[PDB]
Amino acid sequence: LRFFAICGLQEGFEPFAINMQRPVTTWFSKSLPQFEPVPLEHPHYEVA
Amino acid sequence: APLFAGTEHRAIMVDSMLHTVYRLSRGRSLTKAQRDVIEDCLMALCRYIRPSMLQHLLRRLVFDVPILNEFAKMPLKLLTNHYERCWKYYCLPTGWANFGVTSEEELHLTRKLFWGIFDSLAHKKYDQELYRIAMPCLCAIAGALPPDYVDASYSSKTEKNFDPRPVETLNVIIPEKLDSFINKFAEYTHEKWAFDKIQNNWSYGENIDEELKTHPMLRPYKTFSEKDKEIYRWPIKESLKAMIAWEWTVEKAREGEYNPQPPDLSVVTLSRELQAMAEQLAENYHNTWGRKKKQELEAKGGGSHPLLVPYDTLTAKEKARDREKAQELLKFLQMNGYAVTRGLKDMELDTSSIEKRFAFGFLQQLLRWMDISQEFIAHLEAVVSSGRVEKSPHEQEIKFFAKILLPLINQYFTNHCLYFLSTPAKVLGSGGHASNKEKEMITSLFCKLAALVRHRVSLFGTDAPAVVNCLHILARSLDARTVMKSGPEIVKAGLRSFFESASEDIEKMVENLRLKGVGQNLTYTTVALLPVLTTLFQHIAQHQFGDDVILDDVQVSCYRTLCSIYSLGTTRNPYVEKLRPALGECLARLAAAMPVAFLEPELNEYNACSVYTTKSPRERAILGLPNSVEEMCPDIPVLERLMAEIGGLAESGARYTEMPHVIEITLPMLCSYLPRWWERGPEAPPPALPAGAPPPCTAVTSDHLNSLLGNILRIIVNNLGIDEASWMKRLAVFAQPIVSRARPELLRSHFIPTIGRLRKRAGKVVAEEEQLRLEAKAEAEEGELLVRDEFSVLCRDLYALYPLLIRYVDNNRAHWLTEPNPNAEELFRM
Repeated sequence: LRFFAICGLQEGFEPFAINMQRPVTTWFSKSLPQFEPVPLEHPHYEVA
Repeated sequence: APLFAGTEHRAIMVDSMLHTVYRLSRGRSLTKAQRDVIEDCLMALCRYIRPSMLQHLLRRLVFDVPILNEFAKMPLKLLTNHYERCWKYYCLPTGWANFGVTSEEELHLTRKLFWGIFDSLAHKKYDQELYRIAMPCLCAIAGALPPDYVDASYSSKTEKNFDPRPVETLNVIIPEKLDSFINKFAEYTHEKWAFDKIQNNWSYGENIDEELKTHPMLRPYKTFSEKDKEIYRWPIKESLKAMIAWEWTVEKAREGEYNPQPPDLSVVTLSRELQAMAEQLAENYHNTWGRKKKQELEAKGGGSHPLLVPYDTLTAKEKARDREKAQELLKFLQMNGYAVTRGLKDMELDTSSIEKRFAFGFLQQLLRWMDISQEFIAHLEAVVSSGRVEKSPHEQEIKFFAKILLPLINQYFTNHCLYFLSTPAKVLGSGGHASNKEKEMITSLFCKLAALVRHRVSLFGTDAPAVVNCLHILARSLDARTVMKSGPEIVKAGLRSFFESASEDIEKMVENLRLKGVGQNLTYTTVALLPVLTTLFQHIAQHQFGDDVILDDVQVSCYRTLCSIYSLGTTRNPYVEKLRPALGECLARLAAAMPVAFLEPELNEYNACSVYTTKSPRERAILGLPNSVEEMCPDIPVLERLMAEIGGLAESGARYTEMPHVIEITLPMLCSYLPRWWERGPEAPPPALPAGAPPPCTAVTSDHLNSLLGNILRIIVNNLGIDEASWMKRLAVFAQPIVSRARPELLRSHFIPTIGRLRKRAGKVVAEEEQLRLEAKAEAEEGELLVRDEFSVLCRDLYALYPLLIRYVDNNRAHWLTEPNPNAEELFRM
């Protein structure tokens, strides 16, 4: 970290993954269209 | 009422309720309490109904309010609240969250409302209550209207109980060529209706009953009955006769060209002139239709037609119905060879979107009223000079200008400041930027208002503060860069004359100060000029307009102003003592805005903005310019001399009584001069240095700023503990900007000793406080005020020094934390 000491360390903030033995897993918004069930609360589309 | 939010589904019923409540409010034989209750109900309903649903009520108010009778007092307040609440719904391009965005028709109604109210108020006699109720409404409507809104239905003619009276079609004659078109278009319209029947699945039959799905009159034109042929022609006859009555000349260049066989009309597209043809022709259809429903209203003995409102007021969707048929008639004239001409009054204006913007017309009206104000001010001066004539032929104009225009300007150009300052390159505001014409008009407005108030503050009396505030707002909304670069010579000369007159007035005030015209100049310069000049200089410096605005004649005028304000430093009059702060602020702003290093004339040769470079030696002799920038005025010491003097005084430990001019004028001027020229001198970020550039015209470095900050700190330290020192806060505020360039050595050199002195003083005062607790009654009561005063002076000193320290800490806290510093720790302890 490049600015943790300047701001946050003395304020008492802790790095998000400070005591994790492994890197934090991440997810991303994949733009591959996929078929999913029509939500039961969809604001526009209803299936009977 | 709160339950009416979100009632879009029952929009028709909500609209009917609003209309009924409005009609009840406009009721005779109603007591005052009853009227108050009805008005409260209407206001409560409009406070919660969505802005989109109030469109019909707005349409009714657009026709009722402009009259400005006694029944318009409540509509004015209703509109004020509505627009103050839903200004985003109309102004912002995105609209208001969850409410949507306005429509073109709603914006057109808003503009019509604004201009109707404005015209009625301008032509009305002064009425305190009416003006007090109408000014907020005008301000709200103007603030809601987008500055660049262009009225699609813009009508320079703007013609016009409602008048459904149409033109005299029946009395006016009908050409035989127009009659031939009448017959052919009757055939055409029968074929069109037959095609519509085909769309509806309606064939030829014996009656038009829906169930049979037939049409008894569906046969070719030849078998078409003369009675029904005449029925079809008669609307065409009336339309063409209306056109003739309007003096619209129709020229038949060419000739016109069961199963329906209607020729297509989509082939022809109406031009702008043909669209206006159709606009007025459909408006006349609506007017005739209105005369009819007026006949049934008279027969019924009452009632009002819902769609009686003029076409422009009518929503476009409602217009479209008669729109189709009117445009069909006009287009069929066209392909029958009939070209109709009127001589449109809007043809001269063609499109001119810039001239059609709302802000453009608003500024045009403001400038016309500026001229009217010049006239009545000249008349007032003449009468107060010779002849005590109290008729006051322009009393209404005076009241309008002082009670409507000034607040309107104040609010409008406060709200839309960014629109007038944005440029195509940089869009400061949300969306849209003022045109060059609008910027020129606002500059002309500022200059004209300044010239109006010049040496005439007493004439305005209690409105002088309003005039000065409006001048402040206009100056902060002025786009001087663009106006001076690409603008008419008239407006450029206006701005130059403003600066020249300001310099002349400052010179006269200075010479008078160092010792009725004296009083006039003193009061004017103290109340209007100096504040407005300071605001203008600050605006120029903040927007970096100095290198483009202050050149040539403006540069000479600013030179004179600066060189006189500084020359006002060899006197000690009580008047000078009282006026020094304003002069110092003005000089600081001028030093920030000036594009020439007036403290470093030796390097002026490397300046492209200096007049001695812009103007050839053949010029500058046509004027009175000295031979050298050094002789521009030699009464201001060079930068080195000024810094040496300030340092010597600070080391000597003199007091404010010994240095009144240096603390109030010189130091504030330097605190703005040094930061400006550090960015353009050596040691500045060189991103443009690789591009061929001359050596910097200044020698300012971080050392100069550090020395000045140290000297200021030493002066405050020397004047610590004085009973009365109000200059400390001003000096701290002026020195704040130069702290970002302070060197690390400043901490130990100046800050540590100063805060140590302050801490020691605080400890002494707290010890006296404790001894006071040890004391009793009269001993306790007395001395309490003494320690109170000691704490007051200590608080003054702290509020003078701490703000400088906070900026210094913010710029060095990173370094201190990265590398522990014993000096920083000691400062923390103190």
